Amino acid sequence: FPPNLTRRYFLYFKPLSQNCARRYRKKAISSKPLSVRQIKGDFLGQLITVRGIITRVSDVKPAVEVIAYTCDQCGYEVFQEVNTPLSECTSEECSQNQTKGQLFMSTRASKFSAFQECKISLNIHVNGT
Amino acid sequence: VISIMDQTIKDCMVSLIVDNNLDYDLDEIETKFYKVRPYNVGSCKGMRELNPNDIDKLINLKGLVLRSTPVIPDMKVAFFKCNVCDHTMAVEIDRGVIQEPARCERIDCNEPNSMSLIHNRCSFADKQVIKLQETPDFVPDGQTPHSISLCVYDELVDSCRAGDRIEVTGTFRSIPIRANSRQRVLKSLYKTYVDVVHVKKVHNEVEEVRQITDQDLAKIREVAAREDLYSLLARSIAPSIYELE
Repeated sequence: FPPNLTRRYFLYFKPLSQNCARRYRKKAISSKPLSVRQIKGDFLGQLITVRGIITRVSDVKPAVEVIAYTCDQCGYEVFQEVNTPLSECTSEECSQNQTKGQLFMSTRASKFSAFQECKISLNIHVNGT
Repeated sequence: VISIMDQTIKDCMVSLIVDNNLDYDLDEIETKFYKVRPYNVGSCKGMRELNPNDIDKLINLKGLVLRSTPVIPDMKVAFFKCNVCDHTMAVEIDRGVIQEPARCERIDCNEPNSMSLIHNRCSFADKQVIKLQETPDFVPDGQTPHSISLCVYDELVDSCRAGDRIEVTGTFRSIPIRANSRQRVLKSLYKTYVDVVHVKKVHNEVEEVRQITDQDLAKIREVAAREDLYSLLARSIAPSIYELE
């Protein structure tokens, strides 16, 4: 079983406040509300703060994470994480019997998470609660 | 659960024939596949409260019909025919998979890659797409009402026109989308669609309704018995505007 299938909680990271950032004198950029034009090439993968106006709010679309394929012959659930659907079964029962069963995607066995697109322009993807 | 109700309703039909002892054809009744159409549930969640954990769940929807699309044929039983010995076959489609035969079933033929698929001799099914709009009574102030796709099958097609208030209480399924029309890749987003099971307007007809409460009907008749009904309803319709009786 994949670890993402059992994780039912959405971990978040709250930035530091203006009171705790004054005593810490070691790169206090994550606590300052930066703009969109100030985002250079060195801020990739960093926890920054973007201040603006949210425009074009999309709907709540369920996004899958782990797709489980239920076979018809052996009946095994092949989990695949999403960061191409699997058609051939990778179980040992379908390889020893020389009978490659068709993998059927089970919607009930797949975990789906929330996904919403927002524009501040800069695209903002909201996931979770 | 619906698949179980379709089988329990078949055994109950046979028990009613033996208990009545009628001279009817038992083979014509057992071969008919009966379907159950549940509706009017308690989970009346809107289009905005569609949580991702409600995959394949019957949720009642109370919206309005926007447009109407023509009937699209859906293949159910494929038809194959050989090109040498002319051997007609009938292979059913299971879970949207058309298992084509590799070799011919005839002993005199037995030629690989010799079966031709004839789409004109296949049993198609009715499929209609109905665009449902959200009810403005439930949409909060400052937001735009969205839409959703509905799938109508069986003989329930051609029953919902534009500008009609219906009640769709069907399952909430989802189908994946492809990133390219020539490749077999799939995107991360899944197209959500509600499979229509029963159509209750707000074919067949409603036999009765069970709105409001019978306890409120006693209070309704209490005000109707009073002689000051024309003056009490005139003041409650606008208590912020003086005069204008």
